[PDB]
Amino acid sequence: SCDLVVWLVPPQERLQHLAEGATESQFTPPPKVFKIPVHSALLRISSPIWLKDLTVVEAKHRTKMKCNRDDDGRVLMKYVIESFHPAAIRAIIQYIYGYRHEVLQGDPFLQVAVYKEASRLEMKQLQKEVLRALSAPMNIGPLVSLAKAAEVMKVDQLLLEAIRILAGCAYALFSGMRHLELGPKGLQLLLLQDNIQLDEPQIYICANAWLAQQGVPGVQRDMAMAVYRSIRFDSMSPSQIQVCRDPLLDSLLLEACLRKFSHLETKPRVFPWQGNDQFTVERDGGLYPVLLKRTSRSLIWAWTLGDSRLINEALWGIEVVRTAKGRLHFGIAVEDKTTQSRQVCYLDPAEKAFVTGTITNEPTAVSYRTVQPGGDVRWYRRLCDGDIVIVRVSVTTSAIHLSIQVLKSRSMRASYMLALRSPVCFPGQLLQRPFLAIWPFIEAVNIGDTLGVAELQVEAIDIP
Amino acid sequence: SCDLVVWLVPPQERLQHLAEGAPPKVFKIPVHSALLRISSPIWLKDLTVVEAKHRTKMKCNRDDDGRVLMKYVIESFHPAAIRAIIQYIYGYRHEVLQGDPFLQVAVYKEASRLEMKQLQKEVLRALSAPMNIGPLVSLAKAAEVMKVDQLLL
Amino acid sequence: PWVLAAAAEAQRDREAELENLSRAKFPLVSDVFSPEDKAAYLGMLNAYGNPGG
Amino acid sequence: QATLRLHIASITNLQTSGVVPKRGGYPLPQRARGGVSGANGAYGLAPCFTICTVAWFPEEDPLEILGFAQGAGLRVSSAVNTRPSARPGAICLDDAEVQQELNIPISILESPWQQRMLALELGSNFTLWPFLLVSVIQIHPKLSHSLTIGNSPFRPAPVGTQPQNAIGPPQRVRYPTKSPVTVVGTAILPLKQITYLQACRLFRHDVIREMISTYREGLKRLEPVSLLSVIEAYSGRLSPVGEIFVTLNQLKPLTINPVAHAVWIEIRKVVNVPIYGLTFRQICEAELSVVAMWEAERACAAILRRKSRKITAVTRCEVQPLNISAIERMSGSEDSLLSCYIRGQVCLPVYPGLDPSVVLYLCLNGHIYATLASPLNLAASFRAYKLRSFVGQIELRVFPCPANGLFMTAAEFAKLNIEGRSN
Amino acid sequence: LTGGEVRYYSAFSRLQHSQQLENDIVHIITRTTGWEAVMRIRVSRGWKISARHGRFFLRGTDLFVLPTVNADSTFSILMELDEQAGAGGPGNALVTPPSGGDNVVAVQAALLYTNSDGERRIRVHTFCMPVSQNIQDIVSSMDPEVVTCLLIQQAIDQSLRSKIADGRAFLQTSCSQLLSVLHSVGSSTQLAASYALPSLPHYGAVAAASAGNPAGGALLEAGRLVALFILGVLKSNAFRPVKEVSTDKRVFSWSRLLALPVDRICAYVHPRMLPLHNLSNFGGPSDRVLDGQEEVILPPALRLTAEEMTQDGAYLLENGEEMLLWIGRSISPQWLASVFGAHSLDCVHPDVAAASIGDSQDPVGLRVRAVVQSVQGEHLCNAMRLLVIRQGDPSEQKFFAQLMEDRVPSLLLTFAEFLQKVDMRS
Repeated sequence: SCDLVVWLVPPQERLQHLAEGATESQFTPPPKVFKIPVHSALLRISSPIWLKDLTVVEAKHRTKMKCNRDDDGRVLMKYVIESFHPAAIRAIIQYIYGYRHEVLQGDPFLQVAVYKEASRLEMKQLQKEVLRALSAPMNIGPLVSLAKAAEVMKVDQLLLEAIRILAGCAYALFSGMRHLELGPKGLQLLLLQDNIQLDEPQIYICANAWLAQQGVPGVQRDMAMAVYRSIRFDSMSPSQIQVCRDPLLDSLLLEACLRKFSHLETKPRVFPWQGNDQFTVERDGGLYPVLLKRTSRSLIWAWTLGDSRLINEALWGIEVVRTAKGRLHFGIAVEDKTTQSRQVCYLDPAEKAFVTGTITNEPTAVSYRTVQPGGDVRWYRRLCDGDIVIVRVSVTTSAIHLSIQVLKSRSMRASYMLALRSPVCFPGQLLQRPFLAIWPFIEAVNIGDTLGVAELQVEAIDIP
Repeated sequence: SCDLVVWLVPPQERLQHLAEGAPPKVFKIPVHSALLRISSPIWLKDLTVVEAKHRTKMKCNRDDDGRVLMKYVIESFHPAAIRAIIQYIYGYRHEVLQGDPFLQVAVYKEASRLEMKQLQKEVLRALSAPMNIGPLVSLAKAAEVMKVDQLLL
Repeated sequence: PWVLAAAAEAQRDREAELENLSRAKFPLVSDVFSPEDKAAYLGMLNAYGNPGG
Repeated sequence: QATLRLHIASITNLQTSGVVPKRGGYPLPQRARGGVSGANGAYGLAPCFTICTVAWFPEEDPLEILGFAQGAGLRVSSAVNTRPSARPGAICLDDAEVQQELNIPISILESPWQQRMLALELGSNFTLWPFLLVSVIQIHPKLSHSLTIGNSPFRPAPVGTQPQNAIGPPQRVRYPTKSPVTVVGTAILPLKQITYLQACRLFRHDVIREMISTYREGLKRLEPVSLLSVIEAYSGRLSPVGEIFVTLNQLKPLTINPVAHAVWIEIRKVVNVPIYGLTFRQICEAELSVVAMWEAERACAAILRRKSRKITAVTRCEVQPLNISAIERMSGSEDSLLSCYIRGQVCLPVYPGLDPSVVLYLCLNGHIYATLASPLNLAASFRAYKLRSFVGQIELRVFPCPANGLFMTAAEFAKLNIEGRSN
Repeated sequence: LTGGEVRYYSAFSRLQHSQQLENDIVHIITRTTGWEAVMRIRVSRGWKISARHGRFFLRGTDLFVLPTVNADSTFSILMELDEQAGAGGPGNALVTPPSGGDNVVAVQAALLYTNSDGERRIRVHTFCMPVSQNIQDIVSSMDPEVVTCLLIQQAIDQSLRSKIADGRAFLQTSCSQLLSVLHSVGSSTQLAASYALPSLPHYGAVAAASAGNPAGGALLEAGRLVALFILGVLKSNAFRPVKEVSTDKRVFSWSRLLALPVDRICAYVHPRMLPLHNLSNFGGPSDRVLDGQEEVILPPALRLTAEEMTQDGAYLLENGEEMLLWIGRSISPQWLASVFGAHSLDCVHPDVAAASIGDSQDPVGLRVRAVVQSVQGEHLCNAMRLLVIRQGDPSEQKFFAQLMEDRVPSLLLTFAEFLQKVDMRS
């Protein structure tokens, strides 16, 4: 007793004329001529706009049988859905059937696509169950397509939380010209977070790419200006603000000076990689550390530590410039333990293991260092000079994830999962993403090991 | 929806000429027919037959389309047992659990026509509830009158 | 069907009985001797075998 | 010509994982493991999987037919996501509702190609095609924490690329080193013998593949053995893996307006390969192997190792000196004239969108030594094809693809839009 | 030789550990302990005491010198017939006192122990068994829990002086000799064709739990309970091949089996799997605060097979050492957040799920509280190492190998085909 077939179809009914609709290799490959039978009832109760477009379907389908005499048979209704979104519709027949698996815990990039039917087809109760599936340790990935999500549907709330959890995901929004995707409106709230860990010239050169590629008035004189006041043009060396010169900007940079002279500045970017005691900060002029010498006052096997960054997902970029066969240590510290006193992670490049600890300030110190079970890492490729050795973490209601990756081999993955965080901190406004303010934790061994800030690549890391 | 004239009437069978000595509940209730679908496909078989017989009367009829709500006919002495099943589906189970054991046995026989073994089990649990010897012999009357051997045993 | 189901590791002794007809001859005492001759040797072990035990 | 179609719709009780609880060793393959890539913490079956269903004949290969239809005759099904089969028992099983029909244009209702091999089948003293394999391929899901490229069917976009693949003329065919897709089970559907709902015993690819292998090499050395044989010959290894419920009774009608999908290149013998640097002995100690290639490919190592587009020899390889009364008088000169009787039929599936131009190469062992002098550009016996110098005559005929009237030009096809496949 | 425990918490690394070491030292120190104890066992004439097992010292020929008896002392005594005492006497019938027949043997245990309050008591235990010549009743009064455990104690003797495989072949042979007897005392020649899994009652309740099973059917199904335990030891960590079993856990498994009560032996060799996904449907509507006197009504003990686990369930397992909670594959997240505060099983950390249980105070969650803590605390040793395993975490080699019915990969044999082996050589 089905008595209905949906007849999903490739859209617009004009498959010679179209040249703009989903002309892109990634989010719409296929044609979608599908035939799903649904069982008439349990279809029109749930939805407002399905019922708005189905009472007229049966009204024009009764133009035969209500004035007929015979042909009992089995004749179907013909409520066609018009769409270029490939799967989309298919996951919501399985919702209203009562047995889902694809909305609540399905494959990602459909946790973005099912929620498009929530906006375009007026599902209000469904957004609650979709948003719990968004609450997941995703592979960065769907979030940049989820920043595209709230740009088109204009909710202003999902855009607000997409970007403060992607603010830690800098060096991936920028990376291989991926902000070339990220549209207007919501980009103005970017470059205002205190969580982007990149170097300001690298933020500058990527910002010029978005100011191109559209047509380069109205917004062209309002926001194509407001981007430059959004970027933190303070904290610079003057030797890099001198290549900013053009018949634009000027009155809106305002100073490029003055705030530099009198020693109160704007908000620093985040903090990343400061040195104290045996490490120092080697400035590129203004305020931001960009390279970190070994600076012994007069070996010492001690550590350094950093400041705060409230993050869901982050993949901050570390590169090394000079190294003699190893002699480095990575792994994060986190804020919350009951008797304060820290707890870190310690990338041990001797016995391929992952190591936790605890810290009582006074940087030349170690208290009761211990190894950990779960150390999935092997050694194969030696890291030489000029390597990209970036570190990415995740967060969980009762766990922390962490990895070290080198971008020149099929090898060089270094994954561990830290233990329970201990407290609760859920900044959830329609979402669940916990924030913890982990402090990045860096260590080096012998004289040298400059490290620094990673260059912003050419091709890709994690999205496509 | 806004339907169910439901002319449910008590039958006669053996009472062609004279009826045995010792109300006739000819129903008129303004509820929907989804309760009969949820109950069992046994009532859904006669539901489809009746609604298509009324539909056939308006198949060849374009002008005389006055709203006659979709009807139903059953032949039972106690259609109030079907009413008890109806309000059981709505949500409060009070009249099913506690009430006249004369009606409770009639719900048990209508569940035999339902082939719906769920409620058959908790009316066997409802007679196992702590309950006085007064209505115990009243349900002993009621199982005897309708010739229900297992509930009487 | 037949290939699917008859491929079973459940032999053990239903394989083990088969080599005790081929390349596992094992002529033991009861096989070599008649029952009346077996009582003759087993009564001869009374005085001759293991004289200290 | 015949137009058959199967309504693949049910694939239930699958074993995708491949780690049936009673398989002990539980390194849940890095293709079923789906979570925050790492240690004990996150590593388990991935909620749902991505299933693809191809319908191939015993002649071509499955995990390559997709290569032609990366976008979307009709053979590759669409990304159908699976679910964790419930039911009591079954701890690593899987269900999935493909509900997609496959319009396979099994053209030709009478052909000479068969006639010949068909005679060689009985000993040379709808029917014909008696089997249709429907293998299920699984898209490899990367764990949500690794930092590598994506492979998910539905994907976000980097502006500046149309929904296409790495085979476009300018681009050079790449062969993913790390497999982006594995086959998780084939299914031998008995075509001849075809409330319908017929079932099918999804049989692990490993065996089915080994089986398909024999049949393949048989045809090559002009010795076709009937599938039925191995099907009941190999059997043994046959390991069940699931059940694909199919719909028969499609009633093959007629096709409209023809095209190509083969070339069964049949090499007869080489003549005077001017093999240069190589010890005369070492030369005849190689494996003279002619390897077909649909131009575009253009010397793509991988292909030269595929045991389908490669045919080595089994006869002897004569290695004469050179010139005589000259190089013989001069001695040395590793250069030698060599021939051989490489007998066999290859079969290069015509990629939809590659200007037909077989460039049969020949590599003693691992070194394309000679290219069919000038692309055998087909489109419109032995053609005395000359050979060239790579690192001088060959006998070979090109049996037609379906039966006759075929070969589409790159431009020809291109000019048809088609799922935007061609802008 | 002095009567102590050999607790073997392996790879002791605090975060995954150290709660059991707090709890078990509290049990060990503050329990019922005797001191300067003198155990002696004696048996009626016509019967001797051949194999003596437990944690004691053998002084002389009958004196079990035990420096401290503990709350979990268990000594196993095997009786074999005394030839020189049964024959050559006035009362040559089995135990014939001068009053009359009185053919009832007796075993007497004495424990000269110092208790905590500085004074001496002799704990006297008396067991007696009447004497019968008939073969039906001698095989009907057997106990399938105890007769298998006795075969384990003689099996560790087999594998201590000889190789491990000599113990393994002893279980298979002793199973077949028991089944030949059960078929010989039976008369209907269709009980050999039956390969059904028997009744599986609780530990200690297996004396006469057959009840309505009639006569020879009850006699057979008790032997099918024997066949399930004796197959179970062959699959358990105690007699498993060396591929996933190290030597040192094998020593702990042997040493534990020689001193446990029949309750704790029977948990190891045959677990109890408990269904936990729809605990709301298992329990009654009266969800009062569950604090001991409120009856937990645990879900019924599922047979330890592969034939009933739905893929979207969540099941517990207890064996007395390592209790494992394999959740599974597509369990409903509305149950998941109620029990473990999270959104997915991917975010469930293995160690904090065992430590912190049910923090949301859901009535669904409190059902999971009473299920785990009752299984923890039938006895006072409470904490016995919960771990959670999702479907795919590589530790599931444990969970699918405490299944004593489906073919464990260490020993590829079902329960039905194991019966096919042992009823053929019977």
